[PDB]
Amino acid sequence: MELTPDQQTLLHFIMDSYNKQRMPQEITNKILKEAFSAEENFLILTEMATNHVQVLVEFTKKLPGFQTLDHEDQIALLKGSAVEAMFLRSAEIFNKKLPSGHSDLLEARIRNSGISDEYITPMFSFYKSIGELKMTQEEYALLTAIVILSPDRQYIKDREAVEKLQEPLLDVLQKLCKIHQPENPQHFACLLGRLTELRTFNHHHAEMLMSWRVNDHKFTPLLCEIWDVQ
Amino acid sequence: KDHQLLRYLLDK
Ligand SMILES: Cc1ccccc1NC(=O)[C@H](C1CCCCC1)n1c(-c2ccc(Cl)cc2)nc2cc(F)c(F)cc21
Repeated sequence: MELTPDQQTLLHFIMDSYNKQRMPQEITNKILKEAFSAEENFLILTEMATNHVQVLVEFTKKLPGFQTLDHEDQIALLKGSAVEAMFLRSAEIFNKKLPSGHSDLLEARIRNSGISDEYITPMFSFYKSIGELKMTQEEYALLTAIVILSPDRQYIKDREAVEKLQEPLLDVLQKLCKIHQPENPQHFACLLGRLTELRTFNHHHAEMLMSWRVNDHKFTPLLCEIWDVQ
Repeated sequence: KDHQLLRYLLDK
């Protein structure tokens, strides 16, 4: 089937909250403009991530029914999805079309940003896997909402209440996948399968950050709450 | 108290 009137409303509404994020070029312009030291990149990363968590909270609050969830559950979902949302947004930005030779330079600059070699590999492997899916803006917006309303999260007391909120977004995403790519009845499951690779960034995020090739690792207090560093 | 900045942003 096609999107119902209620599903088009939900999609446009998720699209509008999603678009409140910092524009991709505002990020890639800076990285492409000039090379920075690992210390300068660490501060660009922390300020980008503080802004991102801030916007992600506002995005999450707008998710239909999120406000009706238990307060402890609301916190558990935010804390359980922030790192994954950041890397999915980083993958969205990375795979955006740029002039000839720019993506190569952007990739070289990230590679030499100060991040440990141990982490460059699974990071770029994930970004390229996302790239092969040729996701639309709507697919990234719905995937981000689905990542956030994950009932299979740690410390969630009422899973069914979270399941009820995720299921309608999973349905809109499925219908969208079927339309945009009739050529791949696997599209929906590939998109859902990438979400499993995304979770792996949770376990090693703290070590990825602490191994940044800088002398001091300062984070903002909002990032200490979310990332559990410092 | 553990996630006070996060609880503050969720309420506001
Ligand atoms: C944080 C944040 C929030 C919202 C949107 C984007 C971001 N991300 C960033 O600012 C960092 C920057 C930071 C500055 C050094 C280069 C990488 N970043 C990472 C990344 C690397 C390592 C970790 Cl631990 C996390 C992310 N992957 C990227 C791929 C991109 F195409 C891009 F343009 C920026 C990217």
